[PDB]
Amino acid sequence: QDVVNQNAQALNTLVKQLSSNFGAISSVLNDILSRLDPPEAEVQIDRLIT
Amino acid sequence: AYTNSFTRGVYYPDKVFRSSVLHSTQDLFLPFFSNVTWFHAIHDNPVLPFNDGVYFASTEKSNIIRGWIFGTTLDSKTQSLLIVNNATNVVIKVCEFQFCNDPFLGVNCTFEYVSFKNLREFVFKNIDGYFKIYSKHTPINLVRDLPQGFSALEPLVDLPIGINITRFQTLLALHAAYYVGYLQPRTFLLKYNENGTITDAVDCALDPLSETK
Amino acid sequence: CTLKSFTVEKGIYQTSNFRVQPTESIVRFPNITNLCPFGEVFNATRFASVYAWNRKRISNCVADYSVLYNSASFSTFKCYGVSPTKLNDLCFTNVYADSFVIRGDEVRQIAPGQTGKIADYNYKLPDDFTGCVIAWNSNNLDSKGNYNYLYRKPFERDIYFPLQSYGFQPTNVGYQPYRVVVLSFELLHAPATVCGPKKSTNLVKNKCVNFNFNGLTGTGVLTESNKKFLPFQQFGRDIADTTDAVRDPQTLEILDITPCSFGGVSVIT
Repeated sequence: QDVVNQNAQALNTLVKQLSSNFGAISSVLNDILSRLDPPEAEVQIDRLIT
Repeated sequence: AYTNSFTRGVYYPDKVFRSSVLHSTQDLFLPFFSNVTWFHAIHDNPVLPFNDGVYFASTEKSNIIRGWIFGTTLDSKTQSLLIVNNATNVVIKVCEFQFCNDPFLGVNCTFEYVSFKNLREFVFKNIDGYFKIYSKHTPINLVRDLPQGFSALEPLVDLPIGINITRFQTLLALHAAYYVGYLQPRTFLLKYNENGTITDAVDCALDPLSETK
Repeated sequence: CTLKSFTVEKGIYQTSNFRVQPTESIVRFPNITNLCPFGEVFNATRFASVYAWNRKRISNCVADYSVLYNSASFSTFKCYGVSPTKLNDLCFTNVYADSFVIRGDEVRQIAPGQTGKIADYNYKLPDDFTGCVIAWNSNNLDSKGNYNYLYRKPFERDIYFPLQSYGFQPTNVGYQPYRVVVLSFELLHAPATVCGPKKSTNLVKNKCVNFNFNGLTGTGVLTESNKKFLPFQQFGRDIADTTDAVRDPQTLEILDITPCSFGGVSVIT
């Protein structure tokens, strides 16, 4: 039971990470991709990718 | 006076469904087991504070309570909010009215709006000019106090008024139990059921076992 | 190509990813047709002061950002949070227009995070603000000896005193009157009350498409669902913040969502 729970916990935190800013103006990639011209989307998406 | 808000006043935080999930939040709420100033409206309505969202409440069979004068000074020098329910609808204003000394109804200014057993929980909070009024019209059975049992609260209203509102005053049909809790930034762990209704909420600023929860 | 070889020994070698392409685009919106009163916002006969700037809220209409985008009569057009070209397609929760006249030497103070005698006491700007400000001089509209303009948390109207009037003379350059207008755009996850000139479109189901429900983007198999949305509920979600049903804004109904099948491609040889 502990093995299974550890793996599920790891997966869940990994997927939850997707909703974090890490310093971006958003965590929904398409918004930055649908809000900013490339000269700044470059910076934002770069932060998110890192 | 003072009375013990057993588990009252859990409202649906935002407009997003969920199901079968224990989703924690951090929003304005009424802490568990607090003191709500049970007011004797037998045969009163003094000026009360509107600090950061007044959980109101009442329990009245005939809605003697029909007025809600919110603001900073309530003197027509600043825009003074006003709420009235006249036998069919909800009535909202902003205009500067020079009221009398005692807010009661017998038994520049730019915005207007129109639209015991009766448990009617509330919450009256303000965020970024979006005045809010949640609600629930509910059949219950108690005249003494705010009983046990648990029931959530929907939203009803939002308004972008942006009024500097500091205190307020209920206004009755002066010819009854009605309370005033108060709210502050707690953090709940509210639980959803299969149909999508909040069946059980858990504060954790309260006590250790709640923080372990 | 992926093994960097010419001889592939017997095995099973993952090579790529098969992700079904989306079939088409589907755009739904509330059928509303009001025009936001951008005329008075920009053709006001008398603009407010820097301490008494007006804040009039617009809602429940459509806004053509191109007909204001082409405006060369204005001196500046700088949009911080978003690319102003995409405004015509972006649509969001609310707007807030703030008009007032300033001197030419203050237009730099209006920026997210900037300071100055104007940017701090009488007009603070938000730090996380998303939107932009427009401006233009008014040498032939305000200055005649125009001294009826005074100056003293963001957007607080704090209506020897600091009262002081601006000395405006039509013969001035940096000392000229400058009309300014700023907009605020709060991109909350909420039913949008205003949307740009985007025409609603039909809906198709059981097929990888590109759904856009009021701005909610993503691709999936829009199948009908029996999730009992209580009438105050707009979106759905799941264990880990994944949209899992929506409400068609043009006509109420609750339909599921599932991202259509992908999965790596393995090659046996």
